[PDB]
Amino acid sequence: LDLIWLEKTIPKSTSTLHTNMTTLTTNQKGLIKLYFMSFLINIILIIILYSINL
Amino acid sequence: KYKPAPLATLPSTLDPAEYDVSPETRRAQVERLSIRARLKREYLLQYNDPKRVSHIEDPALIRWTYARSANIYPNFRPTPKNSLLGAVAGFGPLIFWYYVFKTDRDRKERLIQEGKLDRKFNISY
Amino acid sequence: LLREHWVHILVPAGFVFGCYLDRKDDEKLTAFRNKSMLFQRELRPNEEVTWK
Amino acid sequence: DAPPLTLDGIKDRVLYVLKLYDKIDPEKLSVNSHFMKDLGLDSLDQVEIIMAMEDEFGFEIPDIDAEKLMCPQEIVDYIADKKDVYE
Amino acid sequence: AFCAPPAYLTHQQKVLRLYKRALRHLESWCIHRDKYRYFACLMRARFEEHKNEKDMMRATQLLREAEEEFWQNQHPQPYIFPDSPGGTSFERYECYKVPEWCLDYWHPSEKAMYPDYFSKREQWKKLRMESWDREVKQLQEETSPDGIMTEALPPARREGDLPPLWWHIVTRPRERP
Amino acid sequence: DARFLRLMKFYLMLTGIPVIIGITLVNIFIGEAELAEIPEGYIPEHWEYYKHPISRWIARNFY
Amino acid sequence: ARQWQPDIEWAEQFSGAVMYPSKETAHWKPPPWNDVDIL
Amino acid sequence: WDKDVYPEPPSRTPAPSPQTSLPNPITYLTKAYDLVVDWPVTLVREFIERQHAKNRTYYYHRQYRRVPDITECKEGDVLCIYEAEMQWRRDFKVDQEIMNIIQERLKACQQREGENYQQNCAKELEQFTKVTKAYQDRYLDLGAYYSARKCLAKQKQRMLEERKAARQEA
Amino acid sequence: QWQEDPEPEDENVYAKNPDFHGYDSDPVVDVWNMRAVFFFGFSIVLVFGTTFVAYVPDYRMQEWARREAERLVKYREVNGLPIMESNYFDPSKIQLPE
Amino acid sequence: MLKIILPSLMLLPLTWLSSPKKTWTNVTSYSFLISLTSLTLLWQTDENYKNFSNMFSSDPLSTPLIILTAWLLPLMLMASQNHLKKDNNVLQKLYISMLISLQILLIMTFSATELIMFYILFEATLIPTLIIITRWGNQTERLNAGIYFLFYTLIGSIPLLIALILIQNHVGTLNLMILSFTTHTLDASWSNNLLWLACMMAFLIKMPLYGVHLWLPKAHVEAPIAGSMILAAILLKLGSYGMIRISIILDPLTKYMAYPFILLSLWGMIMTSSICLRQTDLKSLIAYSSVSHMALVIASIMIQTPWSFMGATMLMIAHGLTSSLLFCLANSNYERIHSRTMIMARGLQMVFPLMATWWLMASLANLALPPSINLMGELFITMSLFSWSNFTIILMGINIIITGMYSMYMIITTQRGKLTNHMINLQPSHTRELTLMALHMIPLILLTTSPKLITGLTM
Ligand SMILES: CCCCCCCCCCCCCCCCCC(=O)OC[C@H](COP(=O)(O)OCCN)OC(=O)CCCCCCCCCCCCCCCCC
Repeated sequence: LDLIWLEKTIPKSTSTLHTNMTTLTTNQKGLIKLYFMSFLINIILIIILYSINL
Repeated sequence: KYKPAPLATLPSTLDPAEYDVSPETRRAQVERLSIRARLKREYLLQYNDPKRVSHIEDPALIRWTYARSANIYPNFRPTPKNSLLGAVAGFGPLIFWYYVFKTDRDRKERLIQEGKLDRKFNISY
Repeated sequence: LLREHWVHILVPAGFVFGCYLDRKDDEKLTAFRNKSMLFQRELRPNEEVTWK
Repeated sequence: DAPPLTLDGIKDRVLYVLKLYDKIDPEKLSVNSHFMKDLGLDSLDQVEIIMAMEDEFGFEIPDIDAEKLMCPQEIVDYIADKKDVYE
Repeated sequence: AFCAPPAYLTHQQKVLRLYKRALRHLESWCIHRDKYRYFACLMRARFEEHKNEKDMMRATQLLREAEEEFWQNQHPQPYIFPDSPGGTSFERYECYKVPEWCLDYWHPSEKAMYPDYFSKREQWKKLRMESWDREVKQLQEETSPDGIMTEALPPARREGDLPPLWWHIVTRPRERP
Repeated sequence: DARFLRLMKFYLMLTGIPVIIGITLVNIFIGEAELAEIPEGYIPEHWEYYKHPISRWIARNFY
Repeated sequence: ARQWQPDIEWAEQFSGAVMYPSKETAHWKPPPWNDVDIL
Repeated sequence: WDKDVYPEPPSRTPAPSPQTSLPNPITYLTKAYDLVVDWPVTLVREFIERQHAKNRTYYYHRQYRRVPDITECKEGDVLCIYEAEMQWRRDFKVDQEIMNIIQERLKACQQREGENYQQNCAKELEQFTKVTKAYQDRYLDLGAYYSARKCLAKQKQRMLEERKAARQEA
Repeated sequence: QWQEDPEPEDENVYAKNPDFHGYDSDPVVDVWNMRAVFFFGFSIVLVFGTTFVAYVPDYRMQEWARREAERLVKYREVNGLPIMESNYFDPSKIQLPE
Repeated sequence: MLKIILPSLMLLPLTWLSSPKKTWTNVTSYSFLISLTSLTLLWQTDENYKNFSNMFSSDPLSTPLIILTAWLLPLMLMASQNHLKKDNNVLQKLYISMLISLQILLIMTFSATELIMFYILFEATLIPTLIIITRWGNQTERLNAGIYFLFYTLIGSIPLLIALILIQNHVGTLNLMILSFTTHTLDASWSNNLLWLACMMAFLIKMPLYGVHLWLPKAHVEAPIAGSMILAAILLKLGSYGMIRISIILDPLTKYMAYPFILLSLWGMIMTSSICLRQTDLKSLIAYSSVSHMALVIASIMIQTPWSFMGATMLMIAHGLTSSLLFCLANSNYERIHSRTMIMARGLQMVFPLMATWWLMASLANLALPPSINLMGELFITMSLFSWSNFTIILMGINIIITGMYSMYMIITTQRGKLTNHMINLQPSHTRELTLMALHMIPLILLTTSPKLITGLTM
């Protein structure tokens, strides 16, 4: 319960949750086309966020 | 017949393997002294040394502490018999006593509310 | 005498400053000087402040 | 309380006891005289000798250190060395 | 405690070390000396017979049934001497056996008294450093060809040399401090 | 482990005895006060409400 | 005593164009120190 | 001590009635204690008190004027309520040393009346409940953050009961 | 392997300065760093401090309350009032929800 | 209270301006006197607490600590004169100043009227501590330990920041005086049930609770002796002081929102006490001893009965002094031995006769021997806990038996048995080592004579 279970649950898990989240968000091609379309997606969603909450 | 238990183990005598003289056994039994003799002539050749101030290290003890407090989580793999047993130990009693203390505290409160608990000469808390 | 004893006077001086600053806190928080209920008395003869 | 032993009082007792063992002749016991090659005693009689000494001097001569108390003298320095008698 | 442990035990030393435990565990049940000196010369008889068995197999079958006869016919509270491991005075006086390398941190005042004591102590420390080289070299030049290696250490073998590794068998805190 | 005590048992005993001489001589010659009635308008000062003299010396001079 | 100052290996990790190297990200290599490339 | 705040019963002692020729080993000793232990001390003590009476000084007992109690104190007015939580926290102690005295006065009345404590000492224990049933009714449920507002509520939760029960009896 | 220093041994400060007090290597600083620490440490904090703390008068009013009780118990008992009445805030002051 | 503080600040100028050779004595001698000025706050002589000025106050709960915080700076600077005597003359003056700022900050935190003043100063103390642990930490793992000490406290801290700004909007001022004399009664909603957890959790984290205490064993292990003394004696108690002043508000919820923690702490007390029973690192065992004896405190600051609170105040001051004493003597063995292992170094009394007497008295303080404030403390928390539920004695009864066992085991396998054959010969005891101890225990003996001063706000 000390060491592994109380270190894998609270202290270590929070370590992993983030580590993994940075790995996906920061693995970027660096190509402009990809990045830009993401700008496209954003414009679309924000257009909607206004639209539906008109 | 003496019956060794995990405690009260089988004595040296009364132990069959002691009565084993197969070539191999007398080859290990003489090989193991060597390891010990070797290690023995590596302590005394470092403890009986004049001109020494540094700390004889006993690395066999350093391999023990590292194995016991800093080589544990690098060798943890969550299986069953480990997480079931790793939850019964942390939450089991912690939930047991809650229904031990809630039931008592609730019994007490009811009785106080209904007017039965004497609380006599109790002027402190 | 300031030759390595001007060092030794640094902290002692901090105490003095401390008390001063502290006794200039009282001077500020002096409303209810003597207007408190439990301790309101007529200034006895020759006393212009109950507590200074 | 009692007086400390000596390298000649730990030798007169060791010869004393042995001179009282019937098998060991009391006139051919000499301190440099081996128990098994010179006096004649067997292996089982070494255990019995040592044990007498362990009971004359009140301490236990460990097994491994006592599989060799052959000479009737080794017994006299080993006992003394174990009891710190520098004479 | 002095000599080194042999690797494996022979048949003999196992038999002859029962003759000790046995006879010594017969003097707990039989306390009075006479009863003992009787019930014991009868013990030797048991060991005396079956002495010349040449059939090893048999011999190791008398030994293995002797040590089980013994285990079940032993005394729970035998007579173990006062100063031996498991005894009543074992390691009692060890609270007074300081390890002698501690007189080296004494204040020059303390060592001021007790003057001749330290004059002889400084001689012995000169002996120790004066031979470490010839010793370790001996210990090594005489390392028998790699193979079986026992904890037995060599004697001197030359004048002036001191038995290799002798600083802690000599200079050992006195038993009764 | 002995030089320490001659120094600890000393510098306690250095300032300790002049205190003990002080508590004893004050408590002997000067003495604790006896309780009394506030005399119709005395309005006693802060120091007047404490028994032991040096315990009201500190009060009069510093608090 | 030598409070453990970091050795070369502790230092090594901080090299590489990404601290926590991913599956494909690790394949990358640190940017040129001069800020000029060989291509 | 005020013979009246710490009472103490009058003493009744059986008179000496020796019926043995032997000499009491106590009377002789006392005759000594009185000379070699008491007289010497007695002499010193007096000399103490005359040293005291020369510069005799006095110390009074602060008397605290009574300020308005929380029961009457504006809500939110931290000034008035502060002066009124102290007036109570003060009486939380004066009402506590009183209970210290009944703890004590009793203890003595069961050492002074052994084997009769069951009976002779019931003047107090009747009081130790007349005082404990009150201390329990004004200061007990409260947390460690005892405040006059909470005694005001501990009471007033029950003043309903001495008014709901009463009305209920009808 | 990289260049780095060989392990520094810890000196037996008790070999020189056999009067080492544990504060500093050179002897005079040591003496003057214990002559001022035992003094300011023990001689005028544990002694003058305990003297002052012992003489704090009637700390937290508990010397005052053992008298105020005595005159209240003196006054309440002689006048026949209950020694600790059972309601403190008078019932008259309270305006219970009607 | 600016004499306990301004003169303190001036210590920093003295550590820097002073000669490299004389820097140590000027600083230690002066803060001993700084402690003497601190003793003036003890002059209460009346119920009304002492509001020195708008921002600075000292009530019975803070006063017993401010004096301890001022007292340990001298001692901390005396226990770290050895290690840190191998530095470059500017690393020292940094360490000395770091220690000085801790009590400047800690003195103010314990003497602060506004709860957010507590928060800003509360969470600032991490900066000085993390530097002491990480910069001078001997082991390879202090970078890790520092991370654990910063994140566990920080993740707890931001919820408290939101909660205190929240109450300021709900009530209109975070002034502990007013908040006390004003009606702040939570309404047992689901949200309030969260507020309560927000305020208590940050305090519960640095007061190691069974669930989040892994930071303390790791931190004290590699921390230098001065950092380990500060963490055990003053740093952990910051969490307790906070729980006493913050639960004045959130008055109704803790009646039923405490069960979770209370049970976590009492079961935690048993398991933390027990793992002390087989832990090879001595500093490790003292740290878990600290977790268990602090688990008792969170179980008295939550039952909230007058006796609990001052049981808590008694134990916190007492255990603070005892723990340091244990951490200080552990260091003296560590410096000569050069290893934290408990199994090595057996028989020391044979070679260090007095340190062993200090070891014995420290252990008897560690376990509850009766003419000690340590026992009075536990006896009181034990009583109230019993009042909460008579069954509590079972769990607070397995802890007493275990606490006796590990406390004596530290004495039995470190200071008795046959001497270790020939570790690097153990140089005799310095007078500093022994005083640093004497300075810890002589106050423990003096406080036990008159326990009233450290009894808390409740009594
Ligand atoms: C070692 C010393 C042991 C001493 C035991 C003393 C027992 C006293 C008598 C207890 C039983 C009669 C009590 C009568 C008055 C109290 C009545 C009451 O209100 O108790 C209710 C309580 C209910 O508890 P529970 O079973 O959880 O009910 C859940 C319902 N859904 O009912 C209970 O209280 C059930 C539990 C009774 C016993 C308490 C638990 C004792 C466990 C000891 C474990 C020791 C080791 C602990 C772990 C650390 C070491 C491994």
